[PDB]
Amino acid sequence: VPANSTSNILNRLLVSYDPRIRPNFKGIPVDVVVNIFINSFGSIQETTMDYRVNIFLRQKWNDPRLKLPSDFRGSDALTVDPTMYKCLWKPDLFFANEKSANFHDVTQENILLFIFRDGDVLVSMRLSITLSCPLDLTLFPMDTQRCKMQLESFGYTTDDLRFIWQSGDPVQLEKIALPQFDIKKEDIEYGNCTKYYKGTGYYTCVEVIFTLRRQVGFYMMGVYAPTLLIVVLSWLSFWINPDASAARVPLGIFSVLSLASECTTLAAELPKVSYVKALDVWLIACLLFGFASLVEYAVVQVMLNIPTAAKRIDLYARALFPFCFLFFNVIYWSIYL
Amino acid sequence: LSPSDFLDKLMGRTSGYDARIRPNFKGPPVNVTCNIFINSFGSVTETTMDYRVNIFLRQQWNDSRLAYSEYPDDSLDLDPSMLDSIWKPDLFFANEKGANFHDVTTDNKLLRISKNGKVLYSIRLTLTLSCPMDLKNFPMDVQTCTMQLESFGYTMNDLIFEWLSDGPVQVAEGLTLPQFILKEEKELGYCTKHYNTGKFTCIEVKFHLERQMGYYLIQMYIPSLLIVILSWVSFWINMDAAPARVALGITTVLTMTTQSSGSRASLPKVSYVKAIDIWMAVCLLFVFAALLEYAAVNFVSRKFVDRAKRIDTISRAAFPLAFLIFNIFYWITYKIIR
Amino acid sequence: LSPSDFLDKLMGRTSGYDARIRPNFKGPPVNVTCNIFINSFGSVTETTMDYRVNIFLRQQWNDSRLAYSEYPDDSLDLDPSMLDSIWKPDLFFANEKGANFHDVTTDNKLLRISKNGKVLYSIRLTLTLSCPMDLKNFPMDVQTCTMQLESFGYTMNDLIFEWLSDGPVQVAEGLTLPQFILKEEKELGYCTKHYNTGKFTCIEVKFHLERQMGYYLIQMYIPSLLIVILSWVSFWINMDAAPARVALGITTVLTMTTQSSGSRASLPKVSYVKAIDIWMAVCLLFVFAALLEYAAVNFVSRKFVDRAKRIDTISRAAFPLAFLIFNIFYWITYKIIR
Amino acid sequence: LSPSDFLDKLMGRTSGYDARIRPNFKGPPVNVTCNIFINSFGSVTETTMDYRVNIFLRQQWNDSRLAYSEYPDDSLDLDPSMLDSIWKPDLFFANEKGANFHDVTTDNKLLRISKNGKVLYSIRLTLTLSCPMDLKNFPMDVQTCTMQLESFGYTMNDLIFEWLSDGPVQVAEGLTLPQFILKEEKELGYCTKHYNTGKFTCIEVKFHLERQMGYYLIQMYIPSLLIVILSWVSFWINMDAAPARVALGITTVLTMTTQSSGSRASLPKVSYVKAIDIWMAVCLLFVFAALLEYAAVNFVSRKFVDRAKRIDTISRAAFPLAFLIFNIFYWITYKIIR
Amino acid sequence: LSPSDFLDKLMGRTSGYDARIRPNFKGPPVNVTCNIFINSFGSVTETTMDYRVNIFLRQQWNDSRLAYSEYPDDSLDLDPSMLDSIWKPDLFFANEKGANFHDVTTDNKLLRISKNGKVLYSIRLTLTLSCPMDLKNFPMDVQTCTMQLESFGYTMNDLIFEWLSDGPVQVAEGLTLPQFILKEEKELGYCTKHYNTGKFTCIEVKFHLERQMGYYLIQMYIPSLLIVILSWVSFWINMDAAPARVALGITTVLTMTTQSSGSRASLPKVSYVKAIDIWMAVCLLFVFAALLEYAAVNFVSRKFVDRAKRIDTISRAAFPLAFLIFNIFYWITYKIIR
Ligand SMILES: *[C@@H]1O[C@H](CO)[C@@H](O)[C@H](O)[C@H]1NC(C)=O
Ligand SMILES: *[C@@H]1O[C@H](CO)[C@@H](O)[C@H](O)[C@H]1NC(C)=O
Ligand SMILES: *[C@@H]1O[C@H](CO)[C@@H](O)[C@H](O)[C@H]1NC(C)=O
Ligand SMILES: *[C@@H]1O[C@H](CO)[C@@H](O)[C@H](O)[C@H]1NC(C)=O
Ligand SMILES: *[C@@H]1O[C@H](CO)[C@@H](O)[C@H](O)[C@H]1NC(C)=O
Ligand SMILES: *[C@@H]1O[C@H](CO)[C@@H](O)[C@H](O)[C@H]1NC(C)=O
Ligand SMILES: *[C@@H]1O[C@H](CO)[C@@H](O)[C@H](O)[C@H]1NC(C)=O
Ligand SMILES: *[C@@H]1O[C@H](CO)[C@@H](O)[C@H](O)[C@H]1NC(C)=O
Ligand SMILES: *[C@@H]1O[C@H](CO)[C@@H](O)[C@H](O)[C@H]1NC(C)=O
Repeated sequence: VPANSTSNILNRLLVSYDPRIRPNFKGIPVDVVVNIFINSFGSIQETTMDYRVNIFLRQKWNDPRLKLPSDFRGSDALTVDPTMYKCLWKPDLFFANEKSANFHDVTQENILLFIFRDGDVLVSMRLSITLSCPLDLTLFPMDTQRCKMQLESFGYTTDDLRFIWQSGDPVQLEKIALPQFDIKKEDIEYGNCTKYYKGTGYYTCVEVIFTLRRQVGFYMMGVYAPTLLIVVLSWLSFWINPDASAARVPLGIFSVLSLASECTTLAAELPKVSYVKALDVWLIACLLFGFASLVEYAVVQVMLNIPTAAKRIDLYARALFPFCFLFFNVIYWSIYL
Repeated sequence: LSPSDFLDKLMGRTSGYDARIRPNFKGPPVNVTCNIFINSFGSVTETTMDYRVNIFLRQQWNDSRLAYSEYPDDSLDLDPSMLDSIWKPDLFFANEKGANFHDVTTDNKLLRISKNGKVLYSIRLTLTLSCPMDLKNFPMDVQTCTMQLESFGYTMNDLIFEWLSDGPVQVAEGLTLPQFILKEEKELGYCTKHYNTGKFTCIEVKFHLERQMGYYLIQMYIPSLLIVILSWVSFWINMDAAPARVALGITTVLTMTTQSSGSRASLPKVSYVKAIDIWMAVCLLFVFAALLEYAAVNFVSRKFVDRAKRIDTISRAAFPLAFLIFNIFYWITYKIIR
Repeated sequence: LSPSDFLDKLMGRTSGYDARIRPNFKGPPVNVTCNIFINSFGSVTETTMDYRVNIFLRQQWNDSRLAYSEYPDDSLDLDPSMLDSIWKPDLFFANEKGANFHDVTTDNKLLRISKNGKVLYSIRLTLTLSCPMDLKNFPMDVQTCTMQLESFGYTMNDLIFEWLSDGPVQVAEGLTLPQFILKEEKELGYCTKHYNTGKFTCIEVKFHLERQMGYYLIQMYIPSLLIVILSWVSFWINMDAAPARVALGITTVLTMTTQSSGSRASLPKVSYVKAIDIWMAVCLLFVFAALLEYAAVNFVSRKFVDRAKRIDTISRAAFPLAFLIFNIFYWITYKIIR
Repeated sequence: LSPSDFLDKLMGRTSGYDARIRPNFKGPPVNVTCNIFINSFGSVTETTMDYRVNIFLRQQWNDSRLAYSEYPDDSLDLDPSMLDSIWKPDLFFANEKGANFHDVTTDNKLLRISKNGKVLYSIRLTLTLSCPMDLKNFPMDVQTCTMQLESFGYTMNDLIFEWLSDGPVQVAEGLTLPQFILKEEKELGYCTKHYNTGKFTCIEVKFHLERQMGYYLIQMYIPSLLIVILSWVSFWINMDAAPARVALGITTVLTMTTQSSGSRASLPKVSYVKAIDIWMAVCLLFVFAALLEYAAVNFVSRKFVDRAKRIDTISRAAFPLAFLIFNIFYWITYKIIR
Repeated sequence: LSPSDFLDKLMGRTSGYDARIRPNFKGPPVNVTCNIFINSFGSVTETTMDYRVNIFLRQQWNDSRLAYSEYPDDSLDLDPSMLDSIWKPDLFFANEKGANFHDVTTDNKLLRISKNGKVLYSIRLTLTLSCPMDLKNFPMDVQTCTMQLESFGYTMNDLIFEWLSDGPVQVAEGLTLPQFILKEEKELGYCTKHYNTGKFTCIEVKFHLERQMGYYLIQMYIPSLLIVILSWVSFWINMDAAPARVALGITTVLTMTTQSSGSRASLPKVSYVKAIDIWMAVCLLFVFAALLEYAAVNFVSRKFVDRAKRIDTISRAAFPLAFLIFNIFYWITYKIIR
């Protein structure tokens, strides 16, 4: 019996198979197992609140109409030309927190299709979906976001279709590297959400929750240390003699303006949000410190019209600005560790 | 009888159903009750004047040719692939710029059928709808971005839309928006467009979006305030220190101009003034007038220096007062009025 | 008789209709009365030189193979899906860059047939047309963006287009452009392109897009005026304070250059000069001449001190006058002469 | 005859035509006389090294199977929808990055058949071709962007391309480019690529694009020159204005650096130097030398004032002269070498 | 006889061939000697960590079902459209992000066959592959960007890829890169990935990409050197010009911060230090140290002129030496060791 006869008598319009009818029609529901594989992860764009993942979506169920009889022993499993996946029954499945999802067809539809003796099926299909995870940026450069991926079903209720994760090792990912964030292979929390859309009924859903712990490297290097240098330069401004009146105001002025420009840059690199970000806290604090240096020079000038008062002002400033700045830095790090 | 034979007899090739013909041909029109379930709202770019959504567009109606008696199950769900073989009402979003389905593991749809023939056709979508904006009151804007459902092929004599009686529009528990604050009050009315071809039906829903001022405040209102306060502190300095006050006013004007340019550029090129531009321009004028005050001081000085000190004191006492009354005017008439 | 069998006899396999053949084959050409209904107009980018539309295109032709008598109802509306079975006239927009249909819940189309055979085929479209611009007077430009409806396969011997007499081009009630002010007078003409293959017919429409000056004004012209007035106020100060005036003029020059660079980078690259560039260059020269004036003052000073004072006075009293006469000339010759 | 039957007997199911077979199989090769008609040329972006064109490609050949006598019309035109059933020679643009057809109201194709079997297959297209550019002399660069037509499936023993004798490459009446001046001298060469498999034919046309210097000039060569003139006027000031001259030279260096940064950021990263980079760096060195001359003056200030003023005069007389001779040398060697 | 009937008997409908079955079913695996010919390499965006290639892929295998004797010529070429009827090994690029074919006038493919059943499958592809980069030594980063071939539907028990012995990977004679220097050394490795479902074969070729120092030098290494040299010459200026040297240091710090911010902006957000950032930071610290030096001078001044001058000259003679030995360390550890 050639293999064409096998595939035909198994699944095709030439045999008594109907794909438009799920298995166990008007009977027991379907228990769909699932298991993901993260091949690529990144391209996170906080401005659009999305992250791109290229994965292999594996889903195995049982379809009694597919039953390799004992008449032949070629294998307990069986692999088939991917072009048959469109013939037999496929379960409705969509990622709900999705914005753009495209297959990956190159030289063939990137699709697997295994079959077993008792009827178990297994289909894997490459995907590159651009999900969406609403970010919490109350503490941006040290945030711990939880970007999720909640599978669902659209044309089948919870009374006919049913998703469940793989018992052991549902998600997999090897040698994963992100520039900014760092995934935790252990914090891979997954659970049910069982969406209930009004007007239709109860629909199933199973969610993965990747815990992304951003690191403070690039930000510490690009926004923190420069502002720290600016503020210590504002401090330095004090050691000058007040008799100048033109060699001490420019330091504070340009410090203020550079901090404002840094704020503009950071706001243009990130999304517009109502709440405040710890980075903006630090930056406005440094800005107020520069402004304080400037008003200190001002108070000196007013006291200049006198020498003892000016010396007292300048010394108290040189001794107060660094101590207060250091206390602020201490509390800031101890709060936003 | 058999499910496959049942389908083939009801709507398949051997059934006798013609999808190209609306129910009740040459008869009363078809009443389509449409309702949506928003799932992801955002990407409101004022540059393009659009907002991208993602909805489970649902369309119910009643066609008598889909009544059965073999299956007592009232609500019968079917395979989306069978949808292409029945009738579907023409439908589009007039205010759309770019639309698309979402086909992943299947072409996302739903086909539910009742015993009386009542159909339900739930489909997924993603629409970059367009809503022209009024930015006269820009940071406090209350915009009404629409969603105009509408037919293209069938006239209002053969196809009539109408919102669902109760729960026509839903939102997902847990939704949130970065820049705006969606409301629960969503107007629902008829637009009933009328072209030269005929009278086409239409369904429009309007969301009242109220922008929140956190970002714009912390990014533009506070820094420019600091700039004008710099131009203020330039007063108390003595008069003989020309470069100090001069360079200070200069840099204040320059940073004000930079900030205003950035603000105006982040949004589309519009003629009518924007409150943010009012603020930028008036702060620029405040610092420019402070520099002009210093210049008048230097001109009057060279006991004219006593008059110069008097001018400096009068300015240090009046600038904050005028700036405060203007701040009042601005906030009171851009928050309490609008 | 029956609608299914009726359509099958009309254009189905039972009919005998061949969509691969124009009507009146080996005979007179087809007269297509094309008219469009715009719905959205915008995305005018001078960078790419395009503008995006969204039109309910319509094409009425008279083919005698679709004359029926079973149903006395004159006008008959069919299912878009039945479109592929009937003939269609080829058509394209020669000045397009990206064109797509709008498939949402169906292929957005219309098919309305009369008793004589007069067909009506309305399709939805979105076109990224192209219209090269003349920026010799950029903010006050009066542009002419076009739309060349033209055939590709059939020549002027087998397919002739022609606008409609009354109401060929409409606009949705409530349209408005952000930067421009569209007009109602829309010129209609015959392009009628002639390639080497043959005489392909072509229809043209010309839109007058008048750019309003509000934004460009408040974002580029007023800041520059303030910079030059800064260079002006640099005069009243005495000569003993060099750093003040020199830094003032320096920063004015630099901010003027930065403003001009930003404005130009917000626009495409072009050989000829744009009015905004004229204004930038003139304000730049004004502040530069203020700096040169201070320099000549410093030189003359080191009794030529009264000479330098007279120079300062003459400058402070003349520079604004020259600037005002230049402003008059510029605005009057760019708002009246052009 | 029923022209539908004519087509079905010529190439349809009843004819005996196999589109899967090139004409004159197992015989001499095919001669495809290709010619194009451009309609839009632009989007020349050196950052991506590409230029987007819109062409009315054409492919005339001689297949001995489409010779007929029923209809006497020598030049016959048909419906594109039937174009899929006839042989279409493989063809691709090797130097393309992204291509696409243009389907609007139908597939923009053309089919024209003669009596002896000769064919014409004109199709619209849009090609984001790639042409590497040499920016050694960037504002005066004379680039050569190409278009390598070529076959993929068939070799040169079974498919041979070649331009047309007369009117091989046309352009639209009234074309114009923003930054360039397209030429009428279009070289035609035989690329005739040779991979491992076999000898694949290939046709290439070379366009010469002479960049115009207007925008780059008015945006980089004028402001930088004004900056250098600022650094010059920093000379005639007396020594007492130390802060004046230092801040002047400093601001000039800053704006020169920003000018260079922007001018290079708008263009791709490249190792070899560019004339614009030469100008940026040399004006930077000029302002640097001006500041250093002032510093030498202030240092020698510590009798001394006499030599200081002598050095100041010598610099004020020399530096403009050196800058002038360099400007000469530069414009000559970058407008004579081209 | 007829090629039509010949193909119909070989692989067409009447042949009996079944593309759904791999050759040697229930037997040993298939060996696929794959080779590629790159055509366009570029678009190496460090921000997205990708690189675009356009490759004439090739896949040769031996399936005995295509053994024939009617045609004596060994090598045979067929119509690409004949491809959907025969078997093709499932093949994807595991490190792909955005991939597509190229269809212009046809599907760009090639189907060639031999007399012994051997086959050749050449297809065009454009691949936005993904290669993570190491930027510890950014300008001198010798990277290794990969191209991971692999099977999806079949395992290593039924499908085994393997490179070609001689001339597996080629490149176009006439290639070049703007930023990088592609090497002739191309290592070939067997990735042979293993999942939970099954053992899958996989091939990988590793391109070496050495980033050259030209642009980064001229844009970020020379400007900073000039800035620090300005901060240095600020030493010899007199000790009484406080505004001079303080404004000098401030401007230097600002331009250094902007330079470093831009450098980072052109690159992705990364924690590990990048040599370019080391240089930015060290030059920033040098200018800050010059400012601190002048501050120490002015603090000691308030007979102290002698100590201040000693400090000034010691700095003017030391700082260059330290900066030079540091430059030596930097370049010798980033051009020799790394
Ligand atoms: C998933 O969670 C939902 C909600 O608690 C529950 O109804 C469903 O039974 C769960 N799935 C399984 C397989 O238990
Ligand atoms: C549709 O609704 C209209 C409302 O005016 C009604 O007249 C008509 O009978 C309805 N047709 C149906 C329910 O088929
Ligand atoms: C369809 O049938 C139901 C049966 O009760 C009726 O109430 C309804 O009005 C009909 N039409 C629609 C559109 O539901
Ligand atoms: C179609 O019929 C009408 C009937 O009056 C006639 O006027 C017209 O010329 C015919 N052709 C077209 C293209 O309308
Ligand atoms: C089409 O119009 C032309 C003139 O534009 C006319 O000569 C011809 O008779 C018309 N053919 C019709 C209406 O069938
Ligand atoms: C095609 O051209 C080649 C010359 O390049 C030659 O074989 C002959 O002239 C032509 N062959 C045909 C038309 O079969
Ligand atoms: C087609 O036939 C003519 C003779 O009728 C011959 O001269 C010509 O070379 C052939 N090929 C082409 C492309 O014209
Ligand atoms: C494929 O190669 C393996 C070893 O590389 C060999 O054992 C097997 O027979 C080959 N398959 C064929 C020739 O079909
Ligand atoms: C296919 O046949 C050729 C004929 O010599 C043989 O060399 C080769 O090993 C066979 N298998 C493959 C995979 O090429």
